[PDB]
Amino acid sequence: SSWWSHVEMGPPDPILGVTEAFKRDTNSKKMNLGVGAYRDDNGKPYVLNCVRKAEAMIAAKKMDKEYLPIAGLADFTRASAELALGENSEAFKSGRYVTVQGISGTGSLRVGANFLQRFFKFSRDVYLPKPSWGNHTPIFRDAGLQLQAYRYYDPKTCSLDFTGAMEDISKIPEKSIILLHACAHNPTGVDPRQEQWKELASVVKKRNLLAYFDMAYQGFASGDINRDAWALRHFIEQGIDVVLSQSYAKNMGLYGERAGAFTVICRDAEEAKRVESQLKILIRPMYSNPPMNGARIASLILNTPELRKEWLVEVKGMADRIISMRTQLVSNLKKEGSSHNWQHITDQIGMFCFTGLKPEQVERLTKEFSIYMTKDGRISVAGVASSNVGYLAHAIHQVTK
Amino acid sequence: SSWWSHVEMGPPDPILGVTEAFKRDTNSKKMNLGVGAYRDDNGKPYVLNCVRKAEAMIAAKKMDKEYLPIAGLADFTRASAELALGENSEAFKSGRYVTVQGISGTGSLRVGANFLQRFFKFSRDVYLPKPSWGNHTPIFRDAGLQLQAYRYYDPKTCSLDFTGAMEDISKIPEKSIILLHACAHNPTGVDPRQEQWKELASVVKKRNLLAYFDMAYQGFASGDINRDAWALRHFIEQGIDVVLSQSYAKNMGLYGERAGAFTVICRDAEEAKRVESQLKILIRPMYSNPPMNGARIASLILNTPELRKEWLVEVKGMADRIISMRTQLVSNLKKEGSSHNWQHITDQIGMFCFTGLKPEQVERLTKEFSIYMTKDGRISVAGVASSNVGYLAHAIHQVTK
Ligand SMILES: *Cc1c(COP(=O)(O)O)cnc(C)c1O
Ligand SMILES: *Cc1c(COP(=O)(O)O)cnc(C)c1O
Repeated sequence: SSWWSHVEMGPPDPILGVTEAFKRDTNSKKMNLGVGAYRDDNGKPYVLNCVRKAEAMIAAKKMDKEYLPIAGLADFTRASAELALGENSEAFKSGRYVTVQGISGTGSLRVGANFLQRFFKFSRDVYLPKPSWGNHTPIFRDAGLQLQAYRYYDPKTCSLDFTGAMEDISKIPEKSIILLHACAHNPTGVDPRQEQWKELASVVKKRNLLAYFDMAYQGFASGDINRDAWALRHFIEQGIDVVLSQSYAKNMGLYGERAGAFTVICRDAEEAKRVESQLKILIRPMYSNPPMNGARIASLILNTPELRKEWLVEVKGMADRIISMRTQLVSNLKKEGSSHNWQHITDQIGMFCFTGLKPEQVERLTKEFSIYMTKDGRISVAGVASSNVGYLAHAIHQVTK
Repeated sequence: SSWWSHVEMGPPDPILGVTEAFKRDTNSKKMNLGVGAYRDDNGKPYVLNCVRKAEAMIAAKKMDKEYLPIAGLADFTRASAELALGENSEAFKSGRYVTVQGISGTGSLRVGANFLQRFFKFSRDVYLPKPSWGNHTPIFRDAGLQLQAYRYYDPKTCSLDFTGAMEDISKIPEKSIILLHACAHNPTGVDPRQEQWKELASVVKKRNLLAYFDMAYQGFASGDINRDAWALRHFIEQGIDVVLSQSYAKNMGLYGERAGAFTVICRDAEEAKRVESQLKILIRPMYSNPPMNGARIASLILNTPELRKEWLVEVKGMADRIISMRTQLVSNLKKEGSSHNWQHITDQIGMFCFTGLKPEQVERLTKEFSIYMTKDGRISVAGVASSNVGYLAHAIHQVTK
């Protein structure tokens, strides 16, 4: 034996550690700001009503559990493309796209990474924003690509280093791969404004880079599915043929069901089919075919007018609660007599917020107020409720005064 | 742009090719023996009663859709290890195993392949039986391992080439990897008998090879979960610390839900925690966390005495039907006056049967009898029903007489 004696204990996960440490807390006051999923005003997981409705519909039909095609549920992939691209989008209407179901957003990103490793002969380099979601690194590295970075977040203003971004991108070698977060940047919450986006599109076009969009928060960011996909649609319209990963984890609250899709924009329908054949060859030896549950739910919702309609109301409802918490934290910090500038809290979008707090401060927060978050000053706004926003503002004020 | 112009259309799937021809056919006597899933006596997909019950139970509980841990549902992984190893297994009781949820058997196989590529310093060679399930090749190849083979099937007798298998295995360099089908060999249906298994274990032990078991048909093969896992259990008892992939796709009819597991037998519980850490690190960047539906269903069945009892009756029913079909086919052949030896049909186990028919005979069966199968003479026993076993016997006689 002794096959594994040399296998060492891997590094402990920080996110994991704050939740765990949060749990062993006795403060009734305590708060978990490291939670990566949406929570209602009561701090509870939220299953959408449109989701429960779709499940009752599925149940009623007494559906089989037979394998889906390698590429996934056709009603799902089509609807997914439609949601992303837009109903009257030329890319959509001509059928010059290829969409395959992936295991949520992460599985979709990996499939894409693997596809690029295999067929993107022009380069091995992937440029991630500084910083980006931690998983981005291993996804691409494991796939066999090299990681590079472009300036993005400005720690001085807790906003976008637009100038730094433009300078870096301008210098990226032609035909390199650039990863862009479609909206609700993770982990900062800092997104380019529509006008900066047009400028970014132009440089990307000029450098003839392959733009890879990570779209995990469509609709969940601003409450508007069209506005959330604006940037993506802009690049395509500018004639940039992107690659994209979509997640239904957050926008439909499908977390554990794992529904997502990977899309490639091709020159034509003919090319899309060639590309499609190769994606199938790639997926087979990965997991054979995708999990059916989440795809069935998502497909029902997107394809049934009445459910799609209720869905839009509910996503807006989630986006609104987050926006409300941001607004309330700022007002409450002001009311406390805080002299610092906290406008970044309201300028930021989505679930994550880069507070600008320093590590020793985060520490004071955990130690004396029972407020759990990562040492990078990142807080999950999902963890803030109307009932504790006051408490958090006070604590923050105390530690920063 | 023209990023994908050099992407060639991938080769067509012959199996799919067989199903499409089948579908076109207007002869009401047509048979599809190219089907890779269980079919009832009426030729329909079958969702187990215990599955319907578990589902209803889940709905009733209004469970959330929160992310499962990376390694999967703990209740599912424990129950999965228990099923494979046996309740009173030393490996199990001592907790010297590590089980992680995978995307059905395929995903689990791949996770394992990736784990070997990363940590199995001793060799890059994986020896597969001749022949093996088609997907085995690219699974190991995509993972970065080298493929080798050992003689397994004997076309002379449509049975095991024991002499050849033993000779090949005896020449495998120490510390190489050998893939073994736990039961219901895919695609021949030829499995070693107990005595043969004892000899094989002795050699694997002696040459100190890492045994990788693919267990996709536990309970489905003979209708007895204990008997089906006999060989895997025997290896472990002999002091061979194996690696194993389990699938619930067939035994539970979970197909599309993708419920499976990957297990590593370790020296001790300590070593298992280390290996588990490394498995989590590998999985995150693949798909983050596993699909919940299938696991929930499978856990409920295994962990609920009433449901479990019911499942055993149902899996037995499935296996029984298949054995009955093999039985009926053989007697009907004699009945038609087939002088030939068709004992292999009954000696073979599981879903697949290598008939020994030649390509030209297969063509005649398709062309003249509207009986669809692959040219290797492989038949899916699931496609045979009480209503058509007679016809098949008939057609076989005609083409071999
Ligand atoms: C959540 C998220 C994804 C997708 O997550 P899944 O649960 O795998 O769908 C992808 N990228 C980012 C940046 C995310 O925050
Ligand atoms: C079915 C099967 C598997 C697992 O298939 P999944 O649908 O991915 O669970 C693995 N190996 C063999 C030989 C099989 O026949």
